[PDB]
Amino acid sequence: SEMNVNMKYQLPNFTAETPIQNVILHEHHIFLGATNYIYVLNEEDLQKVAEYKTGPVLEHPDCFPCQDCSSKANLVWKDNINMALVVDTYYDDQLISCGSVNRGTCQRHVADIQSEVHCIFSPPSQCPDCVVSALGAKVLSSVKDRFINFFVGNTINSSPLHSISVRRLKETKDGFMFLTDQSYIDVLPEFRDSYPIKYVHAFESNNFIYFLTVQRETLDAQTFHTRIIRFCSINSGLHSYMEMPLECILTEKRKKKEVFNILQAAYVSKPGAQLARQIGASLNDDILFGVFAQSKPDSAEPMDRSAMCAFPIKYVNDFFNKIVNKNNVRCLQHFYGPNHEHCFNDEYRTEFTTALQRVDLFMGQFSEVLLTSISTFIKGDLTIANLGTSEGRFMQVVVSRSGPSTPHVNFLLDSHPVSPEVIVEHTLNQNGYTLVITGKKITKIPLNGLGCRHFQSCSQCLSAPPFVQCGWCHDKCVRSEECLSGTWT
Amino acid sequence: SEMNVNMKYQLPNFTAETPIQNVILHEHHIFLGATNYIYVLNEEDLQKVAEYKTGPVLEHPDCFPCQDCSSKANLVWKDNINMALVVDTYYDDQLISCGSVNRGTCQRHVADIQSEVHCIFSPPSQCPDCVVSALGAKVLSSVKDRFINFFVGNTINSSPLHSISVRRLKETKDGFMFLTDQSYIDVLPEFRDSYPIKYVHAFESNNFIYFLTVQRETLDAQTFHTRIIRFCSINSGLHSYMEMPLECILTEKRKKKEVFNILQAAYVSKPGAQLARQIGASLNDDILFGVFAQSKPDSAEPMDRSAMCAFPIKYVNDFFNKIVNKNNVRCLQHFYGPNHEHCFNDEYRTEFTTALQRVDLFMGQFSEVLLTSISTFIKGDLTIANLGTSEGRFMQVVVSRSGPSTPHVNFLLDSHPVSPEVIVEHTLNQNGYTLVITGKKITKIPLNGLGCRHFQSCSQCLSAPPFVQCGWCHDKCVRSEECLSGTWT
Amino acid sequence: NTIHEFKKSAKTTLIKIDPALKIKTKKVNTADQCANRCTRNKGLPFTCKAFVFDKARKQCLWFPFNSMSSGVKKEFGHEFDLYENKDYIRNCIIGKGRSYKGTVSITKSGIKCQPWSSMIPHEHSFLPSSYRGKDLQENYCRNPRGEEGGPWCFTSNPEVRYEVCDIPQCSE
Amino acid sequence: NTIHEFKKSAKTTLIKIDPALKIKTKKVNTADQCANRCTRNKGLPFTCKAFVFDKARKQCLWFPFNSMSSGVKKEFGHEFDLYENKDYIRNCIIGKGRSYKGTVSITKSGIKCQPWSSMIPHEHSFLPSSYRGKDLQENYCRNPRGEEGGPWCFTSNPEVRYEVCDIPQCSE
Repeated sequence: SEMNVNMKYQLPNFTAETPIQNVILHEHHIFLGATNYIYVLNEEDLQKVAEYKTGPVLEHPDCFPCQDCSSKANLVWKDNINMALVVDTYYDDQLISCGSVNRGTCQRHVADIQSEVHCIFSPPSQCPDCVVSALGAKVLSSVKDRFINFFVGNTINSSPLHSISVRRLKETKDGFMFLTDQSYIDVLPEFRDSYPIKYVHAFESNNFIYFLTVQRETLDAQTFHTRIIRFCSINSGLHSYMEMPLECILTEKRKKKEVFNILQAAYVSKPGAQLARQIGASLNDDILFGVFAQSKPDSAEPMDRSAMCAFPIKYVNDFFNKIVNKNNVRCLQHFYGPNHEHCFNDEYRTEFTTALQRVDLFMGQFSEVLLTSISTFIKGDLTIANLGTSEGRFMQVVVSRSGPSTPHVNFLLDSHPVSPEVIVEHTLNQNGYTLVITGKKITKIPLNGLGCRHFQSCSQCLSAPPFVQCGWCHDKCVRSEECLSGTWT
Repeated sequence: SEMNVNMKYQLPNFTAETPIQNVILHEHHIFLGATNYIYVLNEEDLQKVAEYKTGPVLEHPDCFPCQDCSSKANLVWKDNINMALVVDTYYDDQLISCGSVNRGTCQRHVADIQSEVHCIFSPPSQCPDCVVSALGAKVLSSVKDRFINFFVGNTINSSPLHSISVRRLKETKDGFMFLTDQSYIDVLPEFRDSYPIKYVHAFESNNFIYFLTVQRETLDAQTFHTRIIRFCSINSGLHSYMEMPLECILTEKRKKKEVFNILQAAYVSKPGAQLARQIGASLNDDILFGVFAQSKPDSAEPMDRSAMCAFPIKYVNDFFNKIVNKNNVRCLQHFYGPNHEHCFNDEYRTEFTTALQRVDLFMGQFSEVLLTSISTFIKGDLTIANLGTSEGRFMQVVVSRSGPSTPHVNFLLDSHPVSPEVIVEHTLNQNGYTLVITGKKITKIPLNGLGCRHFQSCSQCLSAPPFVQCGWCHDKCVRSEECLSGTWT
Repeated sequence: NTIHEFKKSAKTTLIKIDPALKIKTKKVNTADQCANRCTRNKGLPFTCKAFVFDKARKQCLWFPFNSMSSGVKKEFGHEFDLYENKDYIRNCIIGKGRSYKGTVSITKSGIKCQPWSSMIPHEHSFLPSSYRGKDLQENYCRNPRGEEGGPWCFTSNPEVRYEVCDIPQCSE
Repeated sequence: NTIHEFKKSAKTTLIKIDPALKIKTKKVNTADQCANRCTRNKGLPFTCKAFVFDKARKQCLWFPFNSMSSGVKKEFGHEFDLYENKDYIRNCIIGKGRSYKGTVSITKSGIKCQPWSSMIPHEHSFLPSSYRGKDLQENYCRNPRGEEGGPWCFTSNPEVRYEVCDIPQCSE
């Protein structure tokens, strides 16, 4: 009557044996980091080609990380999870992975990608190559001044780690040297126990580094908060370091107010021309797209009420610059401490109060379900997003402020919740595909459509965007060529 | 019940045998010019002292004016009326009279004033000592540059006369020399028959000569008009010669409109402080006070509906200067003629259209009776006028915009209409007297009051101004000293 | 330079009879800065609706109120100059404009109205000192007589003494 | 320099549908002289209530009318700039101000209102291209929703998104 809610379509599909930590696209090869394993696949058909295992390692404190200790009859066998995956292309096309099992001992490998292994250790009071945290971290690298620069947010259990730091790899490719002490920022030991910090996304736009974090609204506030962090990109350290809170809220416009504090995931892109005006942003402009969840009272747990909303990068930059009163700017609580000497007054680190708000783009369409992963692309004028689900359902929606558009593509993928990590590829002629994680199975999904037969009313079929060029065959929504006679509306 | 309208009071009174053309005050002597006679009286008691007759002269064209022709057995005996009287004091205190009987042959006399006679003839195409007209003229003289300058408006029957001219007496005291041709202005012979001109008053203020005239609203307009004429005081001639119409009209203020075109008489003075503000004029400022009558349709006849209204001299000067649009200024019709060469463009003479209006000061108190003579004076703050009547009644009114004040003095003088010519004298201690003409009888009237017994109600007596300090003796308005007991309100 | 726009009562100030009202007082050089500040509510925590400038103290007093707000007392003071907001002066007429006090000062035909207190061209019975109830000031069209025509002014045109001004009535 | 006071509709002009209306047209350099002339009706035989300036012809068109006068057609023209009289803009609200269009552009507390078309700080559904019926322009407090509160604006204050502006109601 309305829509055949779930219909099962078989697509190019790869299944793994362990959950996937990471997915990367580079040069006709698909690089997946799964628990204990490093899979490499053909982009075309999801045929697995080669893999490098990192099986559950033995652990003994006496044994140093890089040199293997198979001679340890006395001690544990512990599983290895890849914290992060990176691909280097400015130098030889190679892959650098880091896992938590070896206290962030990254290893790099220079078709098969398991050709070689290089254990990144540079042997001392502080550890400059204990890179990634174990319980929580985010990594992103980009070529900076011909050296790939690595941005690493870190979570600590209070059990040498820094909350956030930037390190650079020596041309010898052996380890990382912290240029400055302000290249890292640390939480005080007293508060290291409390005030948990988690990272969700990182990227760069317009010569600035942005991280996205969720952590307590204030020290000893017993309440959580979503903030963005921006700072310049200088190899020496974090100089123009600033953060501010973010809020996504929908309410009646003139004067039903609900707020979604907790962020889940995000994606950076360029807009569609129709919506570029819908938000008063230039078509060239880059925009962040965020998916947020509300919290249970004083909890990091996300209830199943989710939303998304967009952010012009210029808008956030301006809010950094001038739009907020200079009085509300406060000291960085968890760095300097409330009883700070410099509080009463390159060098300074700043903390902001009055959060930038944006309204819901789906007017509360998902105040009933929880949302996990996001991806953005354009089709002519139009812009379309591919959403993720806590349940695991997948769907695609034409994003536009001009009314809410029904999901032109919708079904239920595997049992696992949709993982946040996605990679969308656009090839010429507006054909492309999404690479999406669900537990230990990848899925590659076409952009142009997934079978127009999912429609259950003539009006329903009429809402399908013209890029599908699929219509109503007088009793059911199938396209013109498969409409025998011309009675195809 | 209300007021004993007429009560007959006997005052210092002089009676003459012929109508009085002129009345003059100078140096404790009262100079009256009557038909055929020149009376001189004591100022104190109206006791006639001496007189010089000018009896009805014989007329023969062959006989020149000045030399008497008692040898004329062939010819008429015609009455002599003094056109004007003037008193000279800058030179020896002497009296210069002019009558119409001798074609304006003025004669001057250097207690008695008949001491000497000097016939003013200076023997030629134009007559420079045919001074005054016969049927109508106005004369006023003032010491200008140590020579008494004579301003003479003239009426002509179209039967050497000029409409207006200024002449000066030679130190020899023999005749007058016209310095310039523009010292006179003439009506064209074609229109000399029509377009009658009459003069009512002349004076000077602030280095400017003002005449007041009544004459046709325009050439061949078959309608009359009141205008003032102003020009500089230069012995050479009439240079800054201009005229403009005057109108006195009362109507409801916001948006009963009746207009009194015809002027009758006027008086120049300074105001009272209370009314100085009532008109927005400084106390020092000089003000003209005009009495006007309406006309019968296309007539010089005044109907018995009269009014008065005041004019700040600065106001008229400003209207001359700037307040009127330069477009409405028109050529002098009766001088240059409509078909004038200089019309399409010291030297020029000007004529104005949009009349200056002033509202009635008595809000139509006399839309039933006709008014003849006027005089103005002050009593402390207050200002008071002494009116004249076509019937001959006399009255005095406290002039003020703050409501209409009832006539504190009123009665009926002799049968003759009140003549326009008056002389008020103010002596210290606010005692003074008016010298007023009625036919052939003069009357001298005190300023302070004329018998408080003319009141017929307690309210009526209360309106009497305090300068009288006369009140209500509990049954009738008599002052305190003649109120036996203290029951005097 | 909106100071010219706001309406000026010279030698006049206001005192609040209600405690709740808050006045923003600050010394400056000229009333020009008072006008600029009240114009955009510079540092003003309220809806600035008038201000009194004192030359002796050279001090602005800003108000979320003005004369027509209830509970305000008019005080004659030579050192005080009161200024009211035109945009807080109702510029449409209620009835015959009997209470209207806006600054439209041109005839319906489009002629410049003459000053009330002045008598050139036309003298008249209506004067500010005499008529203090209606509070005409220089040229603002009024109907102190409450004439049907509405607020009128005596035209500066010599030819025409008077004319009713043109206001848009609050015709709901 | 009252030109700043009058309300400007850019790229806009008016055409009279009624024959009786008379337009005073004259070429000058800038609309500044148009504004000065219409301000005091310089040589204007009528009650100047608007004027359209044309840059191409550099010509003023003065009108005893404006947009809100009946029988007038709104025309988009890039070379035409329409200017309306504030003193001919009713500055008190009829009901909920549903038709009010005056230029009071400050919150009731006294804060500067943000531009409608702009989205900083706050994005919103209400846009001029979308909402052409109510005809908000830059910052003039409006109630296109007809909210009870009356005309409101989205505050430029980051902390507070929106606030209802303060107007004196035409409370007879």
